[PDB]
Amino acid sequence: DRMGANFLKVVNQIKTRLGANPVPLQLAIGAEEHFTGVVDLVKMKAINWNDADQGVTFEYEDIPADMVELANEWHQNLIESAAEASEELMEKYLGGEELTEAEIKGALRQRVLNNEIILVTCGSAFKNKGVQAMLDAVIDYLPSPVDVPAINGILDDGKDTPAERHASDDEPFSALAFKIATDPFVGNLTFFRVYSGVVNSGDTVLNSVKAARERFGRIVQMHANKREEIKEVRAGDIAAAIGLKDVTTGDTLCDPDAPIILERMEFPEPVISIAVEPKTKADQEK
Amino acid sequence: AKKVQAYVKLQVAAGMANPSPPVGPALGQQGVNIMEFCKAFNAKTDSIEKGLPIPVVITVYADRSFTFVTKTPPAAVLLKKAAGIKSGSGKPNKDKVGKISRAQLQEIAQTKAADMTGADIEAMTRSIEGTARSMGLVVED
Amino acid sequence: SRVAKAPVVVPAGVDVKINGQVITIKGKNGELTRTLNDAVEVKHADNTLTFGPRDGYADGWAQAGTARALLNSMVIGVTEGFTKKLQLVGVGYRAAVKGNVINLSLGFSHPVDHQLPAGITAECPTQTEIVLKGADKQVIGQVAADLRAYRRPEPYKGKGVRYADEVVRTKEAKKK
Amino acid sequence: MKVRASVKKLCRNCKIVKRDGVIRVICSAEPKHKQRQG
RNA sequence: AGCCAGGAUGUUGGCUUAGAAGCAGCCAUCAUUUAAAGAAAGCGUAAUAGCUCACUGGUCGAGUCGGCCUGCGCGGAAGAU
Repeated sequence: DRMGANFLKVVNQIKTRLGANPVPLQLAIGAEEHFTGVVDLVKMKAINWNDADQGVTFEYEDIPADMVELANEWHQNLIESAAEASEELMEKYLGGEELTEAEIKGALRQRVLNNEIILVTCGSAFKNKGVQAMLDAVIDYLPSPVDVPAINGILDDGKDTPAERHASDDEPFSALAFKIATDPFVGNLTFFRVYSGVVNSGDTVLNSVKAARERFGRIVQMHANKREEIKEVRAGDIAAAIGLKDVTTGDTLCDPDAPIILERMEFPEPVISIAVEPKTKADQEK
Repeated sequence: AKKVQAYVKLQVAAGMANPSPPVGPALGQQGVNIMEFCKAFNAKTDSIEKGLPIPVVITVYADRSFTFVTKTPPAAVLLKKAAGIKSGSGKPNKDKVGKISRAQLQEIAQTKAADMTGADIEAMTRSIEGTARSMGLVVED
Repeated sequence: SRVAKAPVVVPAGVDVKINGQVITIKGKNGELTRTLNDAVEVKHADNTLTFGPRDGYADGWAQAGTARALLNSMVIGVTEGFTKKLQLVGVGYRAAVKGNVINLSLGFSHPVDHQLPAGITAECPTQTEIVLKGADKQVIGQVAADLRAYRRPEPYKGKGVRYADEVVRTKEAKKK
Repeated sequence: MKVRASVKKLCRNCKIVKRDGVIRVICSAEPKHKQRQG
């Protein structure tokens, strides 16, 4: 909703600078100030938004008459994007079997596990124009923890046997340690995410890469700010693996007699170095 | 040959494949693949013992084309290839070290006579005596 | 002089109305008249126009030296014309022609739409390029320079409205 | 326009024309080289 | 004085070569062709590509140019019922 904001320029600028292959889907209706419609091209439906409300309507209509031909020349490039994704849609682009909304995404979802095309959407966050539109693609173009290759614990030093473990609750427990913040209540905190398996409350969770013993305290979830005590952590939640005695960047959070992960790829280098000096001589003690 | 578009003669010792930064721009004038000028000259560069600056000129053409002229190394660096040191000009008329007679100067001029139409034998002889006096070198025969 | 060795050749298709000091040129698409000063002696001799400085005003070699350059431009301006293109380099800045009015997307809290006088057929191939067409050499610059004076060429980015042939000198920040 | 009593032709391409009587000197690329009095 | 107009081309011009590559600066300060070109004036610039001065080589086809001396003129020149 700004001047100079050409949607078709930027997505066709990626093919020049970033060198990628983007085929966009949700196009633009409106001259950026009277902007009212976002042109979803699979279902060929424009969406009405709020007059100025923080979120009332979702009214779907047809393609408006002021863009009846740009929808024509851009939908035919959408339905190209499955004939060269899977080999089986090659003979019905030319034969003329109908390219429905549901059929094309079954090929393009498998085009996200290799990542040759990215899916683009224009709209406004602040003007409440597109946010309610942007959620339905996440369940259909962004991958799930059970649709991906799951936890792959290799071994230790014996042999390189990468083992795809299960994404369900039927595995040994596994997690990782990252975003390990602090607090003046308990000391150390984490923002950890469990990939599969279920843990109960109270566990001898180790950190099996650095040979240390830790015990699993009272886990707390947030609204990104507020303390909500999560007792039973299910497979896929993100919480605070509290009470770790020592913890490093990206080591395992795993019960013994189980698979073990060990990874610290791309340890950075903080470059600019400034020397802090105390104010009082009581300060250098603290 | 050509005109106000482009004509600069700059090339230094051809043992270095990568275009040296100050030479870069004479290759950075009319859109070359810099791998092409590396692959053009190396078929004949394996007939030399490298160490002297060998010159080429660049000359251009309309679409994406270009051309270049191969000659022999100049006698100015041939004066200071035999003399051992590459830079002797510290004081021109106050240094008297190092002699080469005219016979060396003409046999490095036959390779000019077998390559180029200017830089003739007898006319360059005083300037190959003139690059000696500026360096502080002596000549007798 | 050089100006005295410069007579102007009127072609067929542009008619002169010599009422002495007041000449009204009946041309192709307009009427390019100039009421000159009395330091001139005008005569459309055969076809090529000849002029002369009047006595007393011996500085009329200047005052008609303007005129020799003047009427040459007038007979070629009423027929062929001037392409006066301007280059809009501004973040979110557009240009669009309707009737005889130009919009000015000029980074303000309010739109500026100024109406442009006669002797102007303006055009706009895009949001950054804008044609101006005219018959007088003065009017093809005067309406052009007013737009350029609303947003002069900024010499830290290259921002501003600038002519087609004009080349700015943009500098560098050099402190922060 | 800086003012000073001395108009000295300073830049290499410095035009001088007498607009209104007071001299102001015209460079091309340097705005710094333009004085007006004298 | 302008439009075409080559900026004929030996060379990297050293030093000290990291670039001080005609264009940072000290000593030389020759010129292969001299109907047009200096081992050189700035900008582009770490260096150069870009743009010129150099001779205007070909067109206009007549006057033109830089200083010395004086007659006068302009600026310099802003004050308080």
